Order: sequence, then structure tokens, then C-alpha cells
Amino acid sequence: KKAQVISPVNGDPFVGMLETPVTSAPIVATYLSNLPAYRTGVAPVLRGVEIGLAHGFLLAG
Amino acid sequence: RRTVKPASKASTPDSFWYGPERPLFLGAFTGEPPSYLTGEFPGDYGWDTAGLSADPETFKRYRELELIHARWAMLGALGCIFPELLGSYGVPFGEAVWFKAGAQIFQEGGLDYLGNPNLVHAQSILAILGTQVLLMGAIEGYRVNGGPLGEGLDKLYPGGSFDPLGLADDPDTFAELKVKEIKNGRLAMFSMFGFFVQAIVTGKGPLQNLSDHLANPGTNNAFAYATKFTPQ
Amino acid sequence: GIEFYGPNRAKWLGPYSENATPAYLTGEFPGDYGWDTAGLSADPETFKRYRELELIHARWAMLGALGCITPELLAKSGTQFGEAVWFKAGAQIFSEGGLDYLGNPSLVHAQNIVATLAVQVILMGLVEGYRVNGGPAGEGLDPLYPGESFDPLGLADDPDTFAELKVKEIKNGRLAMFSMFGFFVQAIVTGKGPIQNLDDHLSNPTVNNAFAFATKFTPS
Amino acid sequence: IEWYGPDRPKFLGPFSEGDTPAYLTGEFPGDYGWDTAGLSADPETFKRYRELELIHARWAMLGALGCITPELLAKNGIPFGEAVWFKAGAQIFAEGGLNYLGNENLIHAQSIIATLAFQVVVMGLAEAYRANGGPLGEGLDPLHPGGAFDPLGLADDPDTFAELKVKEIKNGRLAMFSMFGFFVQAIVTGKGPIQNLDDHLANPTAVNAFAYATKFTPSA
Amino acid sequence: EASNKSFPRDWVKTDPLVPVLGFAGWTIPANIGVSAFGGQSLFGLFTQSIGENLAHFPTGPALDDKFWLYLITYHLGLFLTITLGQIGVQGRKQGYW
Amino acid sequence: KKTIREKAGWWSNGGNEKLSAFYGPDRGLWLGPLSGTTPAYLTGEFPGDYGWDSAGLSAD
Ligand code: CHL
Ligand code: CLA
Ligand code: CLA
Ligand code: CLA
Ligand SMILES: CC1=C[C@H](O)CC(C)(C)[C@H]1/C=C/C(C)=C/C=C/C(C)=C/C=C/C=C(C)/C=C/C=C(C)/C=C/C1=C(C)C[C@H](O)CC1(C)C
Ligand SMILES: CC1=C[C@H](O)CC(C)(C)[C@H]1/C=C/C(C)=C/C=C/C(C)=C/C=C/C=C(C)/C=C/C=C(C)/C=C/C1=C(C)C[C@H](O)CC1(C)C
Ligand SMILES: CC1=C[C@H](O)CC(C)(C)[C@H]1/C=C/C(C)=C/C=C/C(C)=C/C=C/C=C(C)/C=C/C=C(C)/C=C/C1=C(C)C[C@H](O)CC1(C)C
Ligand SMILES: CC1=C[C@H](O)CC(C)(C)[C@H]1/C=C/C(C)=C/C=C/C(C)=C/C=C/C=C(C)/C=C/C=C(C)/C=C/C1=C(C)C[C@H](O)CC1(C)C
Repeated sequence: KKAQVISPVNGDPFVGMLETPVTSAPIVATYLSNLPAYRTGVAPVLRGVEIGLAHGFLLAG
Repeated sequence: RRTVKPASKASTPDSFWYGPERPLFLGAFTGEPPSYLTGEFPGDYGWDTAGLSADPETFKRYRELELIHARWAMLGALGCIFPELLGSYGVPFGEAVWFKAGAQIFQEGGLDYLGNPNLVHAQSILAILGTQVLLMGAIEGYRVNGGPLGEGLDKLYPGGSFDPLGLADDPDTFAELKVKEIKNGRLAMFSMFGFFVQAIVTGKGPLQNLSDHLANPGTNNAFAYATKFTPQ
Repeated sequence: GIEFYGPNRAKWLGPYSENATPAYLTGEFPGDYGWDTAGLSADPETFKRYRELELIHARWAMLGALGCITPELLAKSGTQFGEAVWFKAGAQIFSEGGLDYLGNPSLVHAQNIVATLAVQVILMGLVEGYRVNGGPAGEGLDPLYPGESFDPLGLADDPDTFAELKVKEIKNGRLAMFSMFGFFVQAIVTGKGPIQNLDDHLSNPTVNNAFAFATKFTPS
Repeated sequence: IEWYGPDRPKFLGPFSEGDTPAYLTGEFPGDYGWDTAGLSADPETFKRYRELELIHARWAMLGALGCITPELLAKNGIPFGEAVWFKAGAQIFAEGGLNYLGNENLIHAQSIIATLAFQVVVMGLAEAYRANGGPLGEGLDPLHPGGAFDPLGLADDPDTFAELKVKEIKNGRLAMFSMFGFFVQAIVTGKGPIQNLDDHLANPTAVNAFAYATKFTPSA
Repeated sequence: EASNKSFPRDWVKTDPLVPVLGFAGWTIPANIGVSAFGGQSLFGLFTQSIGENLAHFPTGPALDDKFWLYLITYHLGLFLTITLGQIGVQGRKQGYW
Repeated sequence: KKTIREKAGWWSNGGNEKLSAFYGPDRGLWLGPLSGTTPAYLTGEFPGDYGWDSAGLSAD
């Protein structure tokens, strides 16, 4: 009856986020890390340009 | 999101298709493979029941033959399936079925690519054959002995211009993609053997063979053509 | 003065075989007449794999030779055999009553070839994997002469009897393989059974031989 | 030109420096470096394959000449009941049998069984003598014995011997290729080689092999 | 949770045999013809409807098509078989019984 | 040896090996791989140097 999935956040049981598949699945973590919001080394103007292109294109529909 | 740590601690935790603890061609019934099939080369399931590659250099030449046959057979499977598949949609080929597509050069308007007269529009057989043997000899000798797209490169996995998108920079991903290549190619070689055989016994296109099978699988299988090659 | 082993064993060309033998064909293995003109067994490991292939083909060809001879004999004798000839004995599944075993409609009465093939492939894979690496009838035995349950009669507990029965086995098996190749080629050429081919050859030996079917495959 | 050593002529010409195996030393005649399949990695399998190559070469040369000669002589004016080579065997079943050059009183063979018996007995004798020696030799080369097989004495110099070896094996590879062509294009065309050349010279762009390309399509 | 310090990446203990075996355990019984379907099968009729609705690809299936019944039932059984196969395999390997 | 996006031509201001095809010894020549002996005075220092002085008019 081994192999529990849900873990405390970064192993800290007192910070209170409970890492979980929806939170820390490598596919999910990868996709969210590759989003311009989380590209912390890239210039904010260009991340803003990408985010704005996406949102302006989608909210016209 | 966490950073994956390097492979000094993790040199081979992913080597599932290589090494002594690798899958074999009879599963648990294989026992132990021959002493030369040790799991360093891709697709090594320990299948040498005839001992034809007992010598290491003959084994190398057979690996070359197998991989080249595998690539040619993958191209051939896709090339026999694609024209018939698009001929089932309304693209007007002359003969979309592969074992009749060669005779399209004997048509009235010649061999039309995608059935389009303004496309290749080949009218002769031996200009095709001459051009093809010229260029194929050039590039097959290049594959053999260097050339414009690589001279000191590998014999089977040269890369360079043949890895333009760089899918073989990671050696782990390269060792996995080699197994994927050889397995897809053995599947395509088996499927091209099937193309040949179930063209000979049936005479219909492979996708039409599949249509016939899924029309009535209990009736339209290969045993419906078992009595066709009876003596007289 | 027969040996079937050692340097002065019986060989494939008889008296003209002293310079016809490779150095690796030591008189160690059964049926070693010194016939490797093609040099296909120069490597001892390829030689071992080829010996296994030879013996398994031999046993399967013996079983198949007996299986092609028996039903026609029983057919000529008096038995009902919907299709006695061996190279259409497989097409009995597509008849009205299916494949009856000895003509009895209530012995086997097989109607579906796909289920027959499924059970055959399952059982055959299981037994051939057990033949490769062992199983319920011998975890660690010889790949060719396991014994110890495949000898319920116990014929080969003496090494000399073992050796001579080995030679007898491989030679009856080479005979059966030759005869099975003959079955194949002369069924394709003649279209009749082996027993009927012998009947026709005994009817008229100088007329009805293979040369009467020689101009059959000419392109023209 | 060398025909030997490291910089010998090779089967891909200028494209051939990196493909040649390490075991294909320029030692044996016809060594162009063509072992892409690696079938001769073992020197002993290589020796057996060289013997097979040379014997197939000589037999294919004799057979090429034997298929070309009777048709030439057939249009040259000489009667030939069946001049075409792939039915020259069916002359035994004609009314007058197989008459050699159309003369009824040269051979006049009526039985194929006795012809084959003759042939087997002395072909076996000759091929066994080829294997291990006999009345013309007993310890000579298995491939270039000489002695009684050089009544003219062409190859007493090693350099003449080597160049005639290369000439032999290359005319023989040419004849083997041409004999494979004879076979495949007799099956495809159904006519003789000389008549195939006549038809190709009558209309080279229309009467070629591609005119018989849709011949073996299943169409079912 | 004294364990689980870093949310192991292999949270789904994947066995590639599991999807194949659930698919085969469902679809093969789903290829058995029965009296209620008129001699046909659930997978057979489902694929027949897939074909009939791919014959007009843009136009989706109707409310009265019967493709949805076959779809939902086939996938009920299939998802159940696949998840129960994963559960059983990973309980066999682990404890749980 | 590189990554996908450097092969695809990204990251302007990486240009010192891009002058190599238009200046220097191993540049593009007028007959391409079939022009071996370029005139010694066409050293590859001037723009448009493809090694074409068949008539030797620019020897001085
Ligand atoms: C000196 C006498 C002597 C001779 C000549 C032979 C000859 C032979 N023995 Mg041998 N033996 C001899 C003594 C002895 N043998 C044996 C024990 C054995 C055994 C156990 C075996 C042999 C075998 C052989 C054959 C091996 C070579 C071969 O495969 O033929 C290749 C040549 C041919 C097949 C030529 C065929 C002749 C004929 C003209 C063919 C007709 C041509 C067709 C019309 C063309 C085809 C048409 C196409 C287009 C469809 C060969 C015929 C082997 C065998 O049976 O293989 C067949 C074998 O297994 N011998 C013993 C006991 C110690 C001997 C004692 O003296
Ligand atoms: C993976 C490759 C592959 C695939 C997908 C197919 C698929 C098909 N083949 Mg082809 N075939 C193949 C390889 C393949 N074949 C090879 C290698 C050969 C040469 C031995 C043939 C020879 C062949 C013939 C002669 C005929 C077909 C036919 C068919 C169709 C009906 C199935 C049948 O009769 O089975 C026959 C299968 C074989 C003879 C051997 C292939 C074995 C498979 C690939 C492995 C086993 C998987 C299978 C699901 C399990 C079967 C065991 C079962 C009894 C329990 C079907 C579309 C028939 C057709 O067109 O009907 C309309 C037909 O007449 N095939
Ligand atoms: C020992 C096994 C064996 C036996 C007992 C027979 C017996 C027979 N065969 Mg079969 N056959 C065999 C092996 C055998 N064959 C093999 C290995 C082949 C493949 C090459 C064939 C191919 C074959 C064909 C294609 C045909 C026969 C036919 C026949 C029958 C007529 C004889 C004949 O034409 O000879 C032909 C024999 C051979 C082609 C090769 C066999 C070699 C023998 C065993 C060695 C020589 C023994 C001989 C007595 C001594 C030399 C005789 C001399 C004239 C040369 C006869 C019932 C014919 C038939 O059906 O008639 C009713 C026929 O059409 N056979
Ligand atoms: C050097 C030996 C040789 C010679 C002189 C010939 C000569 C001939 N053959 Mg034969 N043939 C040969 C070898 C040879 N062949 C081989 C090895 C094969 C087996 C692949 C065949 C299979 C064959 C068939 C099936 C047919 C012929 C036919 C013919 C005739 C028409 C030419 C043709 O269709 O080419 C076909 C040639 C080949 C299929 C392969 C031979 C390869 C050659 C020697 C190399 C290429 C040389 C060429 C001039 C340069 C390239 C040309 C370019 C367009 C690619 C002609 C008399 C046809 C006939 O009877 O017409 C009257 C016919 O139906 N041949
Ligand atoms: C492993 C092992 C082990 C042990 O030891 C022993 C043994 C058993 C011997 C082994 C086995 C082996 C095998 C099985 C093999 C197989 C092979 C094959 C099948 C191949 C194919 C192969 C195949 C191939 C190449 C294919 C190819 C293809 C191609 C080119 C194509 C082309 C084309 C097309 C597109 C179509 C069109 O319209 C036309 C044409 C022109 C036709
Ligand atoms: C030695 C040598 C030497 C040098 O060096 C080289 C060389 C020359 C290469 C070599 C040789 C070789 C050879 C000759 C081989 C042969 C083989 C064979 C013949 C086999 C058979 C083989 C055979 C076999 C298996 C057989 C088998 C059989 C069987 C299963 C059967 C089955 C069946 C029957 C009962 C009948 C029914 O109705 C059905 C069926 C189902 C049909
Ligand atoms: C090198 C290499 C390399 C890599 O590594 C691998 C591989 C690819 C495998 C290899 C290759 C190989 C090959 C190609 C082979 C071929 C063969 C041949 C063609 C033979 C012929 C062969 C041929 C031959 C013997 C021929 C012979 C002939 C003869 C006897 C004749 C006879 C006759 C005549 C006069 C005619 C009359 O009416 C009758 C008769 C009786 C019919
Ligand atoms: C490099 C080399 C090398 C070697 O070593 C030597 C050699 C060969 C000598 C050399 C080469 C050279 C060359 C090729 C040159 C060329 C030139 C040209 C083409 C020019 C043009 C040139 C051209 C030009 C200027 C042009 C111009 C134009 C113009 C003004 C225009 C005007 C006009 C117009 C708008 C229109 C109006 O309405 C009128 C007009 C009045 C008409």
C-alpha cells in the first residue's frame, strides 16, 4: 500500500499548498513554465506582446 | 516545476532497450540470448536462432542491411498507402493502387502526379529509369563513401544535414530514437512483405484489403484465398 | 566395419571424400558425413544453431511425412476421407460438414479455421518457448536431446545406444526431409497425392515418371 | 590497372574507399571489394564461396555458349527441331528423338531416363574427382589444378596466371549475369536470347523489358 | 506524510501493458455478437456508425443517430476496464491485497 | 552541435561567421566547388569577391 501521490509543497507541510498532479505533474509544470508569464528572464515587454496577441485574438470571437 | 538533475548519478536508469536486462523476442521463453547479441545495438531482442550473425563483422553488415531495408520499407509502406488513401477521397490518380501505379507510364496522358496534367507529366519509362539510376547511384555511393552532405560521418546515422532539427544531440534520446526507428522499420518491413504477399494472392490494394476485411472479418481473411494456389 | 564417428566415419562421397572434408567437421556430431561444401558451418556457434535447425526440421519432417502417408493409405484401404490428399486436407474446413477426423461426423467436427488456428498458435507458442528455455518438462536440459520426460520408455541411457539412435534419428529425418521436399515439388508438378504418384509409377514406370511433366512450366 | 593490392579496381570505382571490408585483401582474382552483405567474413566461408563462384562461373560460361550456339546455327541454315534452349530438352519426346545437329544418324537419343542415368553416373565420378582428385590429379588445387587441364600451357608464369585468373572470373561473372538474364527473360518473354536481341534491334524503344512489365500482375 | 518530499514525477506508475490489456479485455468481448444487437456487436455497430458519420465528416452525428449510445457504452466499459486494470496491476505490484 | 533555434537563424548580433561566406579565404566562389585556384590578388577582402578574373584584367 505504498506510493502516495499528494505531497506537501516542497516537502514543507506547514506552508500549505499540497503539491498534486494538477499542480506538479511534469507535463503541467512544463507547460506552465513555458508560458510567457513564467519566463522570468525574458523582457516583460515581449511577454506582454505575446500574452496580448493571444488574448486579443481570442476575445474577438 | 523542478530542475532535473544531471546523469552522473543517473547514467543508465533509462536503458530499457539495451544491456542484459532488455526485452527479448520470446519474452520469458527466450532464456538467454546468444553471446554476441549483448544488447548494445538497437532492436536487439536476441533473435539469432539461425546464427547467421555469429561473426561480429557479418553482424555489422547485417545491421546495415536491416536499417537500410527498414528505412526503404517505411518509405515504401507510406508510399503504397498514401496514394490509395487519397484515391479513396476523390483525388483522380491513374492507378492509386501501388502494384498498378508503375504502369501509369503507359497511360494516354502519361504519369500525372496527383492525377494533375500540369504536374510532372512523365511520358517515357526509360528516361525515368535513366534519371533514377543516375541520381540513385550518385546518392547511394554518397551513402557509401562521403559526399556533399557529409564525408567523415557515420555509416548508418550520419546526421549533420540528415539531422537538421537536431533530434540526436541528446545521446539518451538518440539511443531511444534508434530503437524507435528500427522497430517502426521492422514493422514496415513485415508490412511490406504483407503488401507483396496479399497483393499476389488477392490482387486488390492493401487499403481495399482492409475494407474487405472489416466488411466481414470472419469471411474476408486470408483463408478465403487458401485454395487459390492449389495444383491444377 | 562401420563407425559413424571419428576420422574414418562414413562420408557423403564415400571413397572420394578424403580431401572433401573441412577441418571443423570433426566426427563428433550425429550425421556428420563431411558435407559442408558451402562452408556455412565454419563457425562452431553457427554450426550448433544449424544442427538444431537440422534436427528440428528432421523431426517435424518425419511427423509430416507420416501424416501425409497415413490418410491416403487409410483412404485407399476403405476409410471415408472427404479429402484424403494431403495438400487439400486443409480445405476440409470449408466443406459442408467441416473437417471430420476419420470420416466420423461426431469425432471432431471442426467448422471454424480461425479458432483452430488460434488454439494452435497458443499451444504451439507455449510449447516452442518451453523447447527454447525449458518449463514444466525440464528447466535445464539439452536443447536437442532433453530426455527425462521425453523418454518414458528409456531407450538411450547407454552412451553407445544414445549415439547410434542419434545417428538413426538424424538419418531417418534427413530421409523424411528429402521425401517431404519431394512431396512438395511433385505435388506442385503432378497435383496428385504421393501414394497415387507411386501407384502411377508402378502402373507404367518408363512412361509416367517426372519427365512426363517436364514441359509443364515452359513460358511459351 | 592492377587488379590486385590495395589500389585495385573496385566495384563502385571512385566511391569505394570506405566500404571495402578489412578481410577483402587484394589477394584473390575478381576482388573488387563487393561484400556489402558480409557473407565472406570468415576466411573459410570465403574460400568455399570463392570455389562456388568459380565453378558457377565456368558452368555458366559453358551454358551461355551452349544457349547461344544452337540458335545462331539455327538461323545460319541448320535444321534444329527445337532450336530454343529452354525447350531443347523436350526433343526426347519428339518422333525422332534428340538428333544432335538435325542429322538423324548422329546421336538419335530416344530415352531420357538412360540419358540421365549416363549423365548422373559420370557427373558424379567427375565431380568426386574434382573434389578429392583421381586419375587426373590427387593433390592439386581445388580450383586451378592444371597439369592435364593445361594441354596448351598458358599459365606457367605467375603474372600470366594471375591476369588469366582475373579474365576467367570476369568472363565468368559476365556469363553468370547473362545466364540469370537468360532465365528471367525466357520466363518473361518465352523466346530465345537471339530472338530477344533481334526484337530489341527491330524496335529498341518499344520492344524492351517494360513491354512485358504488366505481365505478372495478380488482378483479382 | 513522512514520505513524499518532492512529488515524485512517476506519480502514475505507468505500465504500457495496462492500456493494451484493458483495450483487449473490453473490445474483444465488445466484438462478440449477441442476440440483442441483431447478431451484431457493440464494437461492430460502433465502428459502423463511425463510418456512417465519417461519410459526412463536417456534419456531426444527430441526436437520433445511435452513435452516441454505442460511444458512451463502449467508453464506459473501456474506461472502467482500463482504470481497473491499472488499479489491479499497481495493487498487485504494491500491496493492497 | 547547436540547438534548434540557433539553426533556425534566431539571435541577431551573432554575426562574425556570417561574413565568412562573403569575405575571407573559404568564401563562395564563382564556379562554387569547381573553382580551385583563385587569383592571388583576389584575397577575399573586398565585397563581391567570388574569385572571377578569368581574363586577368585586375592583376595590377
Ligand atoms: C563415389 C560414389 C558417390 C557419389 C558420386 C555420391 C554422391 C552424392 N552423395 Mg553420397 N555419393 C557417393 C558415395 C556415398 N554416399 C554416401 C552417403 C550419402 C549421404 C547421407 C548423402 C549423400 C549425398 C550425396 C550427394 C551430395 C552432393 C549433392 O547434393 O549433389 C548435387 C548435384 C545434383 C543434385 C545433380 C543432380 C543430378 C541430375 C542431373 C539433376 C537433374 C537436373 C534437373 C533436370 C534440372 C532442374 C530443373 C529446374 C529448372 C527445375 C551426391 C549426389 C547427400 C544427398 O543425398 O544430397 C542430395 C546426402 O545426404 N551421400 C555413402 C555412405 C557412406 C557412400 C559410400 O560410397
Ligand atoms: C502487421 C502487418 C500486417 C497487417 C496489419 C495485415 C493485415 C491484413 N492482412 Mg496481411 N500479411 C502480413 C502482415 C500484415 N497483414 C504478412 C507479413 C503476410 C505474409 C505472411 C501477410 C499475408 C496476407 C494474406 C495472404 C492475406 C492478408 C490479409 C490481411 C487482412 C485480413 C487479415 C488476414 O487474413 O490475416 C492473415 C494474416 C497473415 C497471413 C499473417 C500476418 C500475421 C499477423 C500480422 C500477426 C498476428 C496478428 C493477428 C491479429 C493475430 C492472429 C492470430 C489469431 C488466429 C488468434 C488484413 C487487412 C488477407 C486479406 O487481404 O483479406 C481481405 C489475405 O488474403 N495478409
Ligand atoms: C526417396 C524419395 C523419393 C521417392 C521414393 C520418389 C518417388 C517418385 N517420385 Mg519424387 N521427388 C523426390 C524424391 C522422391 N521421389 C525429390 C527429392 C524431388 C525433388 C527433386 C522429387 C520430385 C519429383 C517430381 C517433380 C515428380 C516425382 C515423381 C516421382 C515418381 C516417379 C519417379 C520419377 O519421376 O522420379 C523423379 C525423381 C526425382 C526428380 C528426384 C528423386 C531422386 C532419387 C530419390 C534419387 C535417384 C534414385 C534412382 C532410382 C537412381 C537413379 C536413376 C537414373 C535414371 C538417374 C515416384 C513415385 C513424378 C511423379 O509424380 O510420377 C508419378 C514427378 O512428376 N518426384
Ligand atoms: C549484359 C547482359 C544482358 C544483355 C545484353 C541483355 C539484353 C536484353 N535483354 Mg536482358 N536481362 C539481363 C541481362 C542482359 N539483358 C539480366 C541480368 C536480367 C535480369 C534482371 C534481364 C532481364 C530481362 C527481361 C525480363 C527482359 C530482358 C530483355 C532484353 C532485351 C531488351 C532490353 C531490355 O529490356 O533491357 C532489360 C534489361 C534488364 C532488365 C537488366 C539488364 C541490366 C543491364 C545489362 C545494365 C544496364 C545497361 C544499359 C544499357 C544502361 C542503362 C540504361 C538506362 C535506361 C537505365 C535485350 C536483348 C527484354 C526482352 O526480351 O526484349 C526483347 C525482357 O523482356 N532482359
Ligand atoms: C531476424 C532473423 C533472425 C534469425 O536468426 C534468422 C532469420 C529468421 C532469417 C532473420 C529474419 C529475417 C527476416 C524475417 C527478414 C525479413 C525481411 C523483409 C520482410 C524485408 C522487407 C523489405 C521491404 C522493403 C525494402 C520495402 C520497400 C518498399 C519500397 C521501396 C516501395 C517502393 C514503391 C512504392 C512506395 C509503391 C509504388 O507504387 C511502387 C514501388 C516502387 C514498389
Ligand atoms: C547439407 C548442406 C551442405 C552444403 O554445405 C550446403 C547445403 C547444400 C545448403 C546444405 C544442404 C541443405 C539441404 C539439402 C536442406 C534441405 C532441407 C529440406 C529438404 C527440408 C525439408 C523440411 C520438411 C519439413 C519440415 C516437413 C514438414 C512437414 C509437415 C509440418 C507436414 C505438415 C502437414 C501434413 C502432415 C500434411 C497435411 O495435409 C497438412 C500439413 C500441415 C502440410
Ligand atoms: C557478390 C555479392 C556481394 C554481396 O556481399 C552479397 C551478394 C549480393 C549476395 C553477392 C551477389 C551474388 C550474386 C549477384 C550472385 C549471382 C549468381 C548468378 C547470377 C549465378 C548464375 C549461374 C548460372 C549458371 C550456373 C548457368 C549455367 C548454365 C547451364 C548449366 C546451361 C545448361 C543448359 C544449356 C546450355 C541450354 C540447354 O538448352 C539446356 C541446359 C541444360 C539448360
Ligand atoms: C567579371 C569579369 C571577369 C573576367 O575576368 C573578365 C570579364 C568577363 C570581362 C569580367 C566581366 C565583366 C562583365 C560581365 C561586365 C558587365 C557589365 C555590364 C553588363 C554593365 C551594365 C551596365 C548597365 C548600366 C550602367 C545601366 C544603366 C541604366 C541607366 C543609366 C538607365 C537610364 C535610363 C532609364 C532608367 C530608362 C529611361 O527611359 C532611359 C534611360 C536613359 C535608358
